[PDB]
Amino acid sequence: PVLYEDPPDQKTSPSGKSATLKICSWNVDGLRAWIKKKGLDWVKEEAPDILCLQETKCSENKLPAELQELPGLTHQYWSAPSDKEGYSGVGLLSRQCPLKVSYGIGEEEHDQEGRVIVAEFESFVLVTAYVPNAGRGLVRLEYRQRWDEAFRKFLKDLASRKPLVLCGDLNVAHEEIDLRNPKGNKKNAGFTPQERQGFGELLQAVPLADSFRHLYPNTAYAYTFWTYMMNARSKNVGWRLDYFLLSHSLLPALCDSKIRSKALGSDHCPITLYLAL
Amino acid sequence: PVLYEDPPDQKTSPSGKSATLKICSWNVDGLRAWIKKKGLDWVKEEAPDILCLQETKCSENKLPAELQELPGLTHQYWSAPSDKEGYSGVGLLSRQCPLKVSYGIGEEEHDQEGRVIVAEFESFVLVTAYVPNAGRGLVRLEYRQRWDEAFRKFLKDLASRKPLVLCGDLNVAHEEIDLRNPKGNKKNAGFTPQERQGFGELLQAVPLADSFRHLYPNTAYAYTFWTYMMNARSKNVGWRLDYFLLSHSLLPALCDSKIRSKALGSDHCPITLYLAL
DNA sequence: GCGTAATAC
DNA sequence: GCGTAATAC
Repeated sequence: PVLYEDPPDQKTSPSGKSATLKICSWNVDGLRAWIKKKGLDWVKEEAPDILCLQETKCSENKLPAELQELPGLTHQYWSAPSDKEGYSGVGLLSRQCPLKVSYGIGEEEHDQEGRVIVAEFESFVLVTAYVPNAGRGLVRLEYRQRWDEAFRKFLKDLASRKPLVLCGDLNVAHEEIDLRNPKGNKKNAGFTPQERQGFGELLQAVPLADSFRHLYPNTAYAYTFWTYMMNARSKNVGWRLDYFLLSHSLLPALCDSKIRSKALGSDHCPITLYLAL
Repeated sequence: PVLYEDPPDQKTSPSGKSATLKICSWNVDGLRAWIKKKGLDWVKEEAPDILCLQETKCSENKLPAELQELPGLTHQYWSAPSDKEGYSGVGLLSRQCPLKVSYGIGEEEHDQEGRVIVAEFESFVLVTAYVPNAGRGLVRLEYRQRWDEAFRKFLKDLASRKPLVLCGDLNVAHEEIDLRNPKGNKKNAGFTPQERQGFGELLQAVPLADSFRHLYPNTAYAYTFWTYMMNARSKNVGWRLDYFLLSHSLLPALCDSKIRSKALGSDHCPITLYLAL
């Protein structure tokens, strides 16, 4: 059906400033099978300054050896669930050394599934996240609302002291333009009133801006996730669940927020952010 | 390799008393696939007064309709994990109505996985259990030891007021005769020193007697579980993990403790107990 | 429900 | 590790 071709990368700030930092985020949905699907040859080409991975499904002991073979991303940090083995998990790889690296959001109820790494750098503080899925039948919908409130107060406090960049799978399509089939999904995980109101309260509270919508407020059919079933990806029946939210003070540095719709290895695709620090 | 033919059923007490009650236990390892594997036609033939199922892997909402089509086992009771969906789970079906039915062992740490049903009858109190597996690599070995102590104090208190029958997957081979390959499994879940000492402390504390060993103290190669891998069952490379433990006062009623080595539908086989109440 | 990656045992 | 039954998403 309908198509989307991501525009060419703009590497120049609105004030003419050239791009310094290139961040990349990707929900790999199985880091080991992603590695097996030649996913790591792709990021070697993208050459990002920072790499954020979500849904690694891989305890820190089982990490493949080819991760230690990325000559430009040697500082690697991982978070994993306390108990469950092939579930959730996030990772943050960096070309430069972070000043401080912290894990989780400071409330033990939400820190048992390895969902958040916080990497503080010189000019800003990066946060990569993998928000809990409300799940089919919406069993975790009530829990998800408790998470969103505590995650918002956690982010609001970080931005209080330093410019903030949130990134990763946020497991919500903000608006009707952010998914292919809006009407039939008002009662499904990812496009419920409560999840969408929560994303809205996030932008308003810390505060943050959706990078992609700030540069392309009216671009439709631009998705980051496609269900493996029903040939969803070949038909571009997708969802935009992967984001880059910036502090308002960082918008003069924003050069481009990209969506690599063609990169394989996962039921998500990578997203890239160009900043000028 | 070596073989085992379960002897014919003895339905007469040592004191000449005839059999009243016929209990049956079976770790079905997937109640729905077990039903699909014609497992329920088997128990219709066995015609037991009570049926105990372990590792149902089936929440109470997803129970098949053919369970309500057992005309001789209409009183059905189920336990399931609080959160995990296709994991653990035990069930107790009965021809007669129990006086009281309780769930779990009275300590919330061990009651979140649906492992114990307690059914009090007129002459005795039946308990069916599915003991936590220490797991490959023995991650739950320390937890398993905490369970065994609390499960023993729970059983010791039940037998304090009524004769007791424990049954189900106890996830331990007591002695070297209770598994095919004793030497190579001293460091594996099911035949560790700690698990075996725990089973021993159980028999001594409440107290209880292994029905099968009381009637066949020297019968080897008699297993209830066979790994699905390595063609373990066709080679009788097995483990005796499924038991019937009685209060000492009930031994004059014991007629026979059986092992149906030939019944399919699971990587465990059913066990049957004949009592004369 | 259906595709895929990981599980416990 | 390998067979099988169930998972989350």
